[PDB]
Amino acid sequence: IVEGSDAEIGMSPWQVMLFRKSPQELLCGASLISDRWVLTAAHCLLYPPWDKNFTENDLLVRIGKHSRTRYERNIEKISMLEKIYIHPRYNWRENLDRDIALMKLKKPVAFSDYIHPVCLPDRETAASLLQAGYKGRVTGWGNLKETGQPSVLQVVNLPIVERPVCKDSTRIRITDNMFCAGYKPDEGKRGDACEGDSGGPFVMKSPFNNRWYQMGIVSWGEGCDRDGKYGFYTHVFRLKKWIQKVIDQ
Amino acid sequence: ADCGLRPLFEKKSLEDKTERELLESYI
Amino acid sequence: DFEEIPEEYL
Ligand SMILES: CNC(=O)CN[C@@H](C(=O)N1CC[C@H]1C(=O)NCc1ccc(C(=N)N)cc1)C1CCCCC1
Ligand SMILES: *[C@@H]1O[C@H](CO)[C@@H](O)[C@H](O)[C@H]1NC(C)=O
Ligand code: NA
Ligand code: NA
Repeated sequence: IVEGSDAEIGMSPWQVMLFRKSPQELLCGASLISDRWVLTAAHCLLYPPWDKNFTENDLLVRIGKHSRTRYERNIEKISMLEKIYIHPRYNWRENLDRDIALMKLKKPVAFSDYIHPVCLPDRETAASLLQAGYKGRVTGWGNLKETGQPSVLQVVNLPIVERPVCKDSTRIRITDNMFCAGYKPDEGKRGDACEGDSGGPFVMKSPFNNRWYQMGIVSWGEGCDRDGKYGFYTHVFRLKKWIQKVIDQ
Repeated sequence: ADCGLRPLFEKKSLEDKTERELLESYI
Repeated sequence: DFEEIPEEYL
């Protein structure tokens, strides 16, 4: 996260760290959607241009974390993966269209003050909140700058940007399965997700029922926090039918 | 269920430092 | 720079 702030304790209890066993490193962000399911970006797990193709035993999910590097004894919970499910129409060749994946945990995670699932939106939630100017919140342990690393979880609030403005900022083809967010050069305010924040959640707090909803997944960008550029997010509601199908089994 | 309600915030009726910024943007 | 995690997590 570039130009964000340290998260407060328990601020994002659905935040998950995807952790590579060997070498021991941060793989990606992710989110807790139930006691057994974790949501992430498909590119965190499968990305042939960079020879990325992780299997279940290559990683661990670390839930309830704040500090990036420390083993948070009696707070964080480390879970193993039973199975990874990548969207069958994930487009890694061109624009990361349908950049979404599910991970089933071997055992259910126990909820605590630091571990709690986020909601997934329904059609009405998405229609009411996914509006240009409406702000969401992005969290992660990724890069503080495009070109170090935070000590603790970072947070940034960013406005959803008009589809034409998103389209006009890039040469990449934008799909209906994506949305973009961030401030304009004329807005003064800054902020963006960056490398290592991938797979993390873009959340919004419904003013109707006061619950947090995951509207997006950190997907891609061209650099980090560049003027006239925006972060791109997987549109969670647009892919909910796939989510439900996988969970229903 | 209890999805999206934080034990240290919504469950205690405590607000985090920037959630008002999100609410103010929902015009 | 990651602190070692307990052996029980493989
Ligand atoms: C800094 N990295 C890049 O610019 C690579 N840029 C590529 C990219 O972002 N990719 C391929 C896999 C994924 C990735 O690296 N995600 C990490 C990331 C997350 C958020 C943001 C952001 N909101 N600024 C930037 C990067 C991007 C280049 C244009 C075509 C789509 C893929
Ligand atoms: C990824 O890894 C699996 C082995 O787990 C292999 O079957 C598969 O074809 C590899 N490549 C892609 C592009 O999925
Ligand atoms: Na364009
Ligand atoms: Na920008």
